[PDB]
Amino acid sequence: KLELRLKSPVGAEPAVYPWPLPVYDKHHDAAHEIIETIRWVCEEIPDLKLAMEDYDTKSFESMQRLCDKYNRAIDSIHQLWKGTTQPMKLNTRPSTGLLRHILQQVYNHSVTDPEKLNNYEPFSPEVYGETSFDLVAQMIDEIKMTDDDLFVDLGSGVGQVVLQVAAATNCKHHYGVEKADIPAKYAETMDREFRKWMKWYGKKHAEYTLERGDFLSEEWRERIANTSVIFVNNFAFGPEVDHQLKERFANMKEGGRIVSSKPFAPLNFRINSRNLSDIGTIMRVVELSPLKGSVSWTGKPVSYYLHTIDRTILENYFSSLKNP
Ligand SMILES: Nc1ncnc2c1c(Br)cn2[C@@H]1O[C@H](CSCC[C@H](N)C(=O)O)[C@@H](O)[C@H]1O
Repeated sequence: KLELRLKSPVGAEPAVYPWPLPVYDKHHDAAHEIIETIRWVCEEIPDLKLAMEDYDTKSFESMQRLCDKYNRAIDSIHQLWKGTTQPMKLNTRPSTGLLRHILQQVYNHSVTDPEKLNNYEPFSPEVYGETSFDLVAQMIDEIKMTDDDLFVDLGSGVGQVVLQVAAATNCKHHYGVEKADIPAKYAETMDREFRKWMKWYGKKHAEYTLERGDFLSEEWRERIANTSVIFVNNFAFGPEVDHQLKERFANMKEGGRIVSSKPFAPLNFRINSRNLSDIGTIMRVVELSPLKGSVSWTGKPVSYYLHTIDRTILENYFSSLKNP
């Protein structure tokens, strides 16, 4: 059995690839994953980049040559580290660039038949759609979580939002919960592959768990109440599900935040006597800045919304009713 092997820069088990190298979709294949993996390890380690500084992706010999060259360079670096040279700092977070490649790699090794994710009932709250790496990167940059925070993706799909946030932030725990069998099944493999690849690159992530469950269940009422940052792609959920979610958000703590693809209260909410029980009485809503040149299917640019629990809105309304 012909095989390509890439040694780990930190001495984990080598990544092994069968030949012929498989294709993942029209734009991704294992041959270019190998090449980009070498490239990224070269970014992690300058001396390796230096040692690397005629790739026919369809020729075995030629790809084996690339692999052996990387593998020989990894051995020499490992020897440098037994000398006076300081070994790669371990347990750091991956850069944004590396993380994107890791998630791509993890997805392609896990989501073995992507078409199966489109076998949901259409026009139902089970409609599946993936939030892009770039949006999640923006949210990470703009929300700024600390180790006091708990992060939950409600309806986590195959789990890639949770993996990215877990790789990038120091929340005490990250959760995803997903109800449908197909994506939750894939989420099990995403999880294993993410832990494997992260050890392989020698990078740390914060604690996370991917769960099969229904986030409208009784168990999930208290969990939502105690969550400080909720991510929820509720674009296709519909009004009954969003209403139920509103009822659960009303128990969140001051300063709790929800990032969503459809707003849970209007942006122009003015508290008055008719709307006293509406969820807009206890939260600020703002529209996150669109990322430059990102059109949605509607033609307008992709739109996400940040909600912050803030009951001073309601307290101020009540004091107002005492003072003309
Ligand atoms: N009550 C529930 N309990 C659990 N999951 C649920 C629901 C409901 Br209603 C819908 N969903 C799940 O929400 C996911 C929305 S796509 C966003 C994926 C990822 N977050 C992304 O943003 O890329 C889809 O897998 C539905 O099964």
